[PDB]
Amino acid sequence: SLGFLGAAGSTMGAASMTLTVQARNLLSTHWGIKQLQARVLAVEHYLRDQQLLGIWGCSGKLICCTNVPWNSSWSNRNLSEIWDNMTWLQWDKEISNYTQIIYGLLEESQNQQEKNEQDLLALD
Amino acid sequence: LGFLGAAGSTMGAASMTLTVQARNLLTHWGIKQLQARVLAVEHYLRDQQLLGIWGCSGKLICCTNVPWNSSWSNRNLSEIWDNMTWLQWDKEISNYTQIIYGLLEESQNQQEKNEQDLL
Amino acid sequence: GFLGAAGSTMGAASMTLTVQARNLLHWGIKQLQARVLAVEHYLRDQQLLGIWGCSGKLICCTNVPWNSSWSNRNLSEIWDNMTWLQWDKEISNYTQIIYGLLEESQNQQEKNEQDLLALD
Amino acid sequence: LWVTVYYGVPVWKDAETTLFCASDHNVWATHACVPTDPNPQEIHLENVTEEFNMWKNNMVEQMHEDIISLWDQSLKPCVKLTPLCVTLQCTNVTNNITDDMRGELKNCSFNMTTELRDKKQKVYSLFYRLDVVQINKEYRLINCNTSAITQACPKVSFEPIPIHYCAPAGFAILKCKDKKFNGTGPCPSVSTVQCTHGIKPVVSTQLLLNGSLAEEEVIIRSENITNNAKNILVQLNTPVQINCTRPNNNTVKSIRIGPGQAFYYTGDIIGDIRQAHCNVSKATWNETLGKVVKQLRKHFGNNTIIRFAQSSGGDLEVTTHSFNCGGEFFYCNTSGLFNSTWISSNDSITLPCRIKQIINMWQRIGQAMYAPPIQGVIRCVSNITGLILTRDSTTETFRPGGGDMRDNWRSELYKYKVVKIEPLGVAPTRCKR
Amino acid sequence: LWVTVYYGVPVWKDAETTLFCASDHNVWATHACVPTDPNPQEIHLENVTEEFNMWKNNMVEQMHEDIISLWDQSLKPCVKLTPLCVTLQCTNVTNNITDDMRGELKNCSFNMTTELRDKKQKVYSLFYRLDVVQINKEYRLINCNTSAITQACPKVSFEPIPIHYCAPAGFAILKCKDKKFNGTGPCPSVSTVQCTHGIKPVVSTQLLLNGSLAEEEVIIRSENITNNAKNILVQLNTPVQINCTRPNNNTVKSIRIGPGQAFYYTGDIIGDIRQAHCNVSKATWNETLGKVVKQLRKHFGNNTIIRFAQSSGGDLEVTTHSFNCGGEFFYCNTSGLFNSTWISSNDSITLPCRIKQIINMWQRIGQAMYAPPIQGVIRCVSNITGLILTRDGSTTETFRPGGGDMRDNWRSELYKYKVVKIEPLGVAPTRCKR
Amino acid sequence: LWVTVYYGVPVWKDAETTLFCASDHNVWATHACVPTDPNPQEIHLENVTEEFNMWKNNMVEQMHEDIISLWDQSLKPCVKLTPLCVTLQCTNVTNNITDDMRGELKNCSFNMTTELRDKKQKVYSLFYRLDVVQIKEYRLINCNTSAITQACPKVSFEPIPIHYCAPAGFAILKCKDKKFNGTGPCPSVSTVQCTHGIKPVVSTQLLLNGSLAEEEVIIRSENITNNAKNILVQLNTPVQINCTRPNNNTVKSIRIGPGQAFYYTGDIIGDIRQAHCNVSKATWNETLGKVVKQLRKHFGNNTIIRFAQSSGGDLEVTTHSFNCGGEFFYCNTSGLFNSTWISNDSITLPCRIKQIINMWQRIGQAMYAPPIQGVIRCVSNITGLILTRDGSTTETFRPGGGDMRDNWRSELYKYKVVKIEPLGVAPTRCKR
Ligand SMILES: *[C@@H]1O[C@H](CO)[C@@H](O[C@@H]2O[C@H](CO)[C@@H](O)[C@H](O)[C@H]2NC(C)=O)[C@H](O)[C@H]1NC(C)=O
Ligand SMILES: *[C@@H]1O[C@H](CO)[C@@H](O[C@@H]2O[C@H](CO)[C@@H](O)[C@H](O)[C@H]2NC(C)=O)[C@H](O)[C@H]1NC(C)=O
Ligand SMILES: *[C@@H]1O[C@H](CO)[C@@H](O[C@@H]2O[C@H](CO)[C@@H](O)[C@H](O)[C@H]2NC(C)=O)[C@H](O)[C@H]1NC(C)=O
Ligand SMILES: *[C@@H]1O[C@H](CO)[C@@H](O[C@@H]2O[C@H](CO)[C@@H](O)[C@H](O)[C@H]2NC(C)=O)[C@H](O)[C@H]1NC(C)=O
Ligand SMILES: *[C@@H]1O[C@H](CO)[C@@H](O[C@@H]2O[C@H](CO)[C@@H](O)[C@H](O)[C@H]2NC(C)=O)[C@H](O)[C@H]1NC(C)=O
Ligand SMILES: *[C@@H]1O[C@H](CO)[C@@H](O[C@@H]2O[C@H](CO)[C@@H](O)[C@H](O)[C@H]2NC(C)=O)[C@H](O)[C@H]1NC(C)=O
Ligand SMILES: *[C@@H]1O[C@H](CO)[C@@H](O[C@@H]2O[C@H](CO)[C@@H](O)[C@H](O)[C@H]2NC(C)=O)[C@H](O)[C@H]1NC(C)=O
Ligand SMILES: *[C@@H]1O[C@H](CO)[C@@H](O[C@@H]2O[C@H](CO)[C@@H](O)[C@H](O)[C@H]2NC(C)=O)[C@H](O)[C@H]1NC(C)=O
Ligand SMILES: *[C@@H]1O[C@H](CO)[C@@H](O[C@@H]2O[C@H](CO)[C@@H](O)[C@H](O)[C@H]2NC(C)=O)[C@H](O)[C@H]1NC(C)=O
Ligand SMILES: *[C@@H]1O[C@H](CO)[C@@H](O)[C@H](O)[C@H]1NC(C)=O
Ligand SMILES: *[C@@H]1O[C@H](CO)[C@@H](O)[C@H](O)[C@H]1NC(C)=O
Ligand SMILES: *[C@@H]1O[C@H](CO)[C@@H](O)[C@H](O)[C@H]1NC(C)=O
Ligand SMILES: *[C@@H]1O[C@H](CO)[C@@H](O)[C@H](O)[C@H]1NC(C)=O
Ligand SMILES: *[C@@H]1O[C@H](CO)[C@@H](O)[C@H](O)[C@H]1NC(C)=O
Ligand SMILES: *[C@@H]1O[C@H](CO)[C@@H](O)[C@H](O)[C@H]1NC(C)=O
Ligand SMILES: *[C@@H]1O[C@H](CO)[C@@H](O)[C@H](O)[C@H]1NC(C)=O
Ligand SMILES: *[C@@H]1O[C@H](CO)[C@@H](O)[C@H](O)[C@H]1NC(C)=O
Ligand SMILES: *[C@@H]1O[C@H](CO)[C@@H](O)[C@H](O)[C@H]1NC(C)=O
Repeated sequence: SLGFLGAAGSTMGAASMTLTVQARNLLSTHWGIKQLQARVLAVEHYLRDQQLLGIWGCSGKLICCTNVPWNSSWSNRNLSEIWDNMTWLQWDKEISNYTQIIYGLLEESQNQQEKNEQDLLALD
Repeated sequence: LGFLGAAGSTMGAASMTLTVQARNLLTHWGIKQLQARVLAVEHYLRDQQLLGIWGCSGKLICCTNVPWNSSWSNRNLSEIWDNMTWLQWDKEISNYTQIIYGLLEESQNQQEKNEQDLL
Repeated sequence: GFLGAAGSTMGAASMTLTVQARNLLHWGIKQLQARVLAVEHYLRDQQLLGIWGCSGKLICCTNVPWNSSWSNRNLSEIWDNMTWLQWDKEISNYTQIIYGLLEESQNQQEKNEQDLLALD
Repeated sequence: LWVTVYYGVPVWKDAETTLFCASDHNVWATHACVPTDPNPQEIHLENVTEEFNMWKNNMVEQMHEDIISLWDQSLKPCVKLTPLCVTLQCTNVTNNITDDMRGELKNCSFNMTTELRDKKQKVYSLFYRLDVVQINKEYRLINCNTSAITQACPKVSFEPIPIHYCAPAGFAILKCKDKKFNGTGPCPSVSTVQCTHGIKPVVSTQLLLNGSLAEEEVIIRSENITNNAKNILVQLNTPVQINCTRPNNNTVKSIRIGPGQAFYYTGDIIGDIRQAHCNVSKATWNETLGKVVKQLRKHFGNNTIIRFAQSSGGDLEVTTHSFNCGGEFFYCNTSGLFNSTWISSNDSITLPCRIKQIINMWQRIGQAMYAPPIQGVIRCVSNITGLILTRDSTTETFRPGGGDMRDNWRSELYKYKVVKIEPLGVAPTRCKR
Repeated sequence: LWVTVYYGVPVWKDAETTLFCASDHNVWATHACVPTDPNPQEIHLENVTEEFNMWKNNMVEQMHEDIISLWDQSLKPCVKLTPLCVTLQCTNVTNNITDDMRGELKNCSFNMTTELRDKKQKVYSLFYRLDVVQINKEYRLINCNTSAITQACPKVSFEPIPIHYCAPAGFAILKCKDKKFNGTGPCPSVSTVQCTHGIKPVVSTQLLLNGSLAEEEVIIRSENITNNAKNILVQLNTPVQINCTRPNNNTVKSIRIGPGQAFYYTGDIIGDIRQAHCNVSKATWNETLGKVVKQLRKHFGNNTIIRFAQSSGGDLEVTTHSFNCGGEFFYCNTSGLFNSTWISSNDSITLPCRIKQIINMWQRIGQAMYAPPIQGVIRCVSNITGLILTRDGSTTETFRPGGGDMRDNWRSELYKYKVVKIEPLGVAPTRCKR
Repeated sequence: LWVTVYYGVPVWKDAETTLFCASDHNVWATHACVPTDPNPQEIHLENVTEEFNMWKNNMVEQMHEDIISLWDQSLKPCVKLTPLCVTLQCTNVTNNITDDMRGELKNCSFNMTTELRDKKQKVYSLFYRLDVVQIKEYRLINCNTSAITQACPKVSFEPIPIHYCAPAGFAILKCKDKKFNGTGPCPSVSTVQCTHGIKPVVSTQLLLNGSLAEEEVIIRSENITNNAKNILVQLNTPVQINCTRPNNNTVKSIRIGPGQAFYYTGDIIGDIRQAHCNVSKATWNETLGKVVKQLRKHFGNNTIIRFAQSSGGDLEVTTHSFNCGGEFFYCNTSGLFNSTWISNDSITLPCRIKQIINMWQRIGQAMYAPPIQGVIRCVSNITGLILTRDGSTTETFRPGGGDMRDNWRSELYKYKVVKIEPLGVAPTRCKR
């Protein structure tokens, strides 16, 4: 088995098997007051990630599929290359400037999905 | 558009703007900033915990089995979603929202019991 | 009385789980330490349950089998004549083991679901 | 029909919380307010009317406390002046007085300790008579029987720095821009902003200097205009320029009293000893005051006789216009501004000013500050942006003066209130689990 | 079977965390604590016997440490007596003496500072002997070679205010409600609260005042009852009424020391000069001991013979009854309370008592506080709710008053509490699968 | 393809965060830092090359600030010596002239109050020339600046390894590259939560009691071609240094106030001796040759490398200094930089004692270091050097004046702080 960041250097595909170790380690004399602030910051970072998963409807999951298609304008690469040659450190760099576009799309998609469910449920 | 862009608009219009509204949540004088940060967290978690209790966590909207009571208020849906804003609505329901919250907890408890009988 | 169930009569107590959870969450520094501690523990546990694929769910079943090394008990009194306390006293150090298995199982389950949807 | 849950609902409630300080060294220390401002813009809320009881906005109390906290923290590390409470030998400065400051300054001699305990030094210095009290030529400083005394650090300028205040997460600031609105009721034009505009920590009495100007017209604000005991707040739309100077060219001298601890004091005046004073344009003041009266007629009848007069009493800090000019404190007598009845141009109005060096700011006791002297001469140009006045039969008498600094803060903080975001709520619909 | 999980399960583990105060001008910053819950709840814990150990209870340690810290915060921000540490030129006060007061009150002159540092004030005041030591005529304050003395801040109250404590959420306070629980062990009748009953920070020794009473009978609690190095804690069922006084009509005087500061000096006495003393009911005290002795016999295992003797340590803080009456400090001679043996009107014993003005809380080093004098006549009353007694190293054992650790006053009131953390997660075998 | 979000993604962003203190009676209040894990996990990472720039490492700044704060906290509750700023009558101590006593140790007497405001005592004490100036009338140098405080006699000054830990959500990266110069990319990396302990050893000119280079001497600099930068040289071998103050000091103590006392040297037992440090000459000369061999790898092996002393500055700049046992020693380095390198062996360095301490290159503070009773013996390791390059065909190097941040920067060259970002996105075959 691997330690917490032992996934580094693995391919993006291989790294999908280390999602549990990465996620389970989140959140893991007045001059010491910074220690209180540090614990608080760890909490804030954690909660921000949880809210994002919430707004996209991906809460409680390590992986989540969508109803939003991928745009080649963000990145045009072979699927095989993405999962087998690229690692996550390299990959993130290729799509850094599209992060907010993607997030906006994911949230709006979820917003519409929930409304559609409510109407269907109301009908039957 | 924007944070509170729908404030003053109808409940219907505002029902689709829940996103941006939610997105805006979360040297001894310095204790103030620490405290402010902590409090923001406390308020956030109280809401998440309650939604958790009711089985509504993770979503902007949630459906229940609790019926609406005309004894609380009696306004038509044609008036509630179209001619009413959330600010005014919130005022109208301030007398009984807490009753509703208790009822929602009871309904979720029955559902979990029912799930347990099958499980 | 959020702890009205004493750990006794655990069977019946399984329906009070909701209730117990209801109160979750120089004096100035002490209050800060006290409140942040409540937050840390709350999140610690919610995080752990969430990684096992359950969230807001008081009781959930999974795809991990039960081992005889964990329990060779009668299995006939656990709700009616076994306290959650006494059982826990007799946890026999499998807490971490079980938790790891729960994560492994879920990891594979999520992957399987993703692959099925990919097949679509 | 079923009660369903909606989260992220755009509603709010009044709430008590503090505000992040962002500034963009000094007494309002930079390291105390590191945050700057990206300058995000606010959002207008269409169809929202908000009741702002501005008189009750507690953030004014917070400002009061924060400014004093910054004030005191910055003075804490400075050299203390305890050794100065000795018997002084004082006579008058009489040789170079221009027929005004008649015994205004004293020429004092005293036995001061020096850096080594075994050595003493004789010190000669000038004092304003306002800071020196006769013991029975035996004198003591006025604070020696009531408070501690600290020398302000020469590196702190005390020039007011505009601080915006920002809401914490989960909170927002409602800003109402409705024109010609007094600010206590259901103000119909509100936008939501995370931060207020910046307000300078100007300290003053009588007049309100360097604040926000009224849009369109002079406006009079009050909590209860009927009660003459409530202070009357007047906001001008057009500022009145005031030029305040100290004509005396001062020598600054220093000694070392303690272990590496210097003291700064007034030496001889180089030129003529002339009295400090402030000027305003004569017509501008008269036009401005008439405009105020026009507004009084909105609260008082058309034939009410409006009489302006100088304050009837109180100490110097109450009856004169007390302010910080270059670090020294001026006490200007506004009797030339308030001495008229309003029932139906290359010149000026000059007010005489007194100067004090021992400062007791915030009307507190047990603590005092010593303002080290300014080398050379002093010149300040300020904007009169408002007036704080009290009221005392077919006539009404108006006499200038206000209370503590909360009056100043309160007016600048107008148009804003702080509320908590309340995102959770329920409403009926057709969807049933 | 399969493994399933649960959240919100009613189980717990011992844990140590901090306590949060709740309180309802004073010296405990009571106004800095949250208001108390006017309507708290507790639950009987059904079918649980748990264990408590009052000698291992961190709650005791914390309340003790917190009062030390709090005391300093309350006392720190006021004027010192540094300029007052001068040679005193002393004679005895012999003007209005009962002859029990000989040498107790002294009259001394000295040269102290004023608002103007170049001027000095020749003043005089009165002293109580206990705080003054001869230099050789020439005297100094006892603490002049030991510690700085702070003048107690003048608008304070030292009358104990009960402070309630709350667990942080996720934790709970377990209370022992089992009558006649003697510590260190099983308690079959317990209840759980989020916030407990307040405890007054009473500081005294060899007599415990205004605490709790035993529900039915006197109980003795001791970490080791046969350890000759240990004390015993006595919880009485019957409070003993005690009446203490400073039978002198005092005046006070205030003279400036510096720039807005003054010292409160002793002034003089109106009427004559008299000794402080304390009264108790005689039979009540005798019956109280008979009950204590009965409990000790239970521990001995027979109707054995014991003696009650005098404390002998060379320290007022060890042998006298240390008591704060209003704002003044009593060091009473308790010898008339423990002068008997036990073998198988109510005119009081009027214990004579000495008054000290400069004190040293918790017997720590480098600190001291001066208690300003109080004008008028002082009278106070209290309920003796318990005792701290100890034992010596034959067939007859001797018991004596004792215990110099104020922490044990805290321990006694806290004898019934324990803190645990709640453990809401667990697993079980089941017939259910995903 | 479809957008897929992953949580638990192993990716990094460089970060500037606060540091957490962990440890295992002294000036650093180490008892206040939570105990460490004796066996932290170290995770070796494969196929990662990471840029570590020690000159941009903000952990150095945090150590600087925390160490200063601890230093001040240590002294804040200690007794003030303000009453000593009196005039003194002083003559030289000439009782035992061994020719070490070149006017350095003086016998001073003064009038000081004590216990009661009504009384004075005459105090006879010894002072070092470095801290005393003429007004037979003399004053203490510290009376120039703010009041002098006596250090507390029971608080030790021996450096204790301190572990710096990242907060949760963050980690500390370390590289294992040998011959790593602290500025380039380093391909062999691992992750730890906490650093190894680093002792807060304080010294100038010479870097004492740190880690060693692996195999070969490493020369680290921000700009190697500049003559306005310090050069930090890490040795791959220690050299032992034996320091002594061979005078048996009798320490006297007097009350000065309300439970307050002053500690000072009274009598001297034995003849007057000069303090000094001994380093092996042969060991040192080989060590220097190694350094020279490395300098030539940056500057060419067709030049000449000369060593000389620094020039200009105060005692704290021109001499070597260190604390040992609470005493502050200043040592001459002439024997260390008197050579030219062209393509019972021992060096004795004279040393002196200072009483008034002003460290951190600050002013407006002053501390008095009371003396050690008897004789102090001290042993230290040289683990590195601070070099200064000068501005035709040959060049000279001199010892640097020093900056305390360099000591920490050197030990921390191996570490970097990184933020872990568990969320990320990639395209997939899966849709819902
Ligand atoms: C780092 O790079 C090495 C290549 O040098 C990778 O090693 C290969 O891993 C595959 C399995 O994924 C094996 O089948 C090959 O035989 C390995 N190659 C060699 C030369 O042994 C390695 O997986 C990469 N990443 C990590 C995290 O180790
Ligand atoms: C504020 O209120 C006005 C009406 O008082 C809104 O203007 C109407 O908006 C609706 C929704 O688009 C239109 O159907 C109407 O035709 C508009 N005017 C009318 C009354 O015919 C305005 O949009 C509101 N602004 C918000 C969002 O607060
Ligand atoms: C300093 O000048 C003042 C002002 O002239 C002197 O006080 C006045 O003395 C005259 C008599 O010569 C009185 O009629 C005035 O009423 C006094 N004025 C006030 C305000 O009391 C003062 O005596 C001079 N002092 C010294 C030391 O020269
Ligand atoms: C400030 O403006 C408000 C209106 O926004 C005035 O309030 C009204 O005052 C009248 C009396 O003249 C009352 O009968 C109304 O009921 C008040 N209405 C509201 C909404 O408060 C207020 O008096 C003005 N203040 C001053 C000092 O003039
Ligand atoms: C400011 O100047 C006015 C004069 O314009 C002073 O008014 C005095 O008022 C008293 C009554 O209280 C009269 O007896 C005096 O005759 C008035 N003085 C003059 C010169 O006419 C007022 O006292 C001055 N105030 C301050 C603070 O200096
Ligand atoms: C106050 O008077 C002094 C002289 O006593 C002025 O000092 C002059 O400063 C200028 C430079 O600014 C020099 O060139 C002069 O030689 C100085 N002496 C004289 C006599 O001018 C000082 O500038 C004056 N201050 C003010 C504000 O006028
Ligand atoms: C002042 O009081 C002291 C006691 O506080 C007197 O000294 C003692 O007096 C008693 C008799 O009352 C003797 O038995 C002791 O032996 C005395 N003590 C010592 C050390 O000798 C003292 O005599 C009184 N002085 C005056 C002038 O009244
Ligand atoms: C005390 O020591 C000082 C310093 O060594 C002596 O001062 C030196 O005296 C010689 C003459 O004997 C001069 O040539 C040096 O230049 C002086 N050096 C300094 C730094 O001043 C002093 O003479 C000695 N005094 C006694 C009485 O021995
Ligand atoms: C430390 O090593 C690094 C890595 O080699 C040096 O950085 C560069 O290295 C490349 C070759 O790997 C050279 O072409 C560059 O000129 C180097 N400089 C820079 C700024 O990138 C780095 O210069 C070395 N530093 C020292 C102190 O020798
Ligand atoms: C982001 O923009 C910069 C130019 O500012 C460009 O160099 C970089 O490659 C872009 N990154 C991505 C992922 O598009
Ligand atoms: C315990 O196990 C035995 C079989 O070994 C069974 O007969 C008995 O009924 C079980 N106990 C209970 C309570 O069912
Ligand atoms: C002050 O003295 C100067 C000469 O030193 C003289 O020119 C000037 O007129 C004097 N002014 C007054 C007001 O006496
Ligand atoms: C200073 O003190 C001396 C006495 O030593 C006194 O004669 C003189 O008048 C004093 N001088 C001053 C200016 O106070
Ligand atoms: C134990 O549980 C039973 C329920 O079966 C209850 O009747 C009984 O009172 C409990 N015992 C207590 C109160 O300790
Ligand atoms: C108390 O003082 C009065 C005089 O005021 C005197 O008559 C009386 O005898 C004194 N009492 C004693 C005990 O000396
Ligand atoms: C006060 O000072 C004088 C000298 O001025 C001295 O004679 C007297 O004894 C002092 N007073 C006391 C009580 O020591
Ligand atoms: C040095 O000190 C010793 C100690 O007794 C003494 O015998 C000797 O004479 C001294 N010599 C000098 C240098 O004066
Ligand atoms: C102490 O003070 C007296 C004052 O007469 C002076 O003569 C003596 O030299 C001083 N002594 C010292 C050691 O400073």
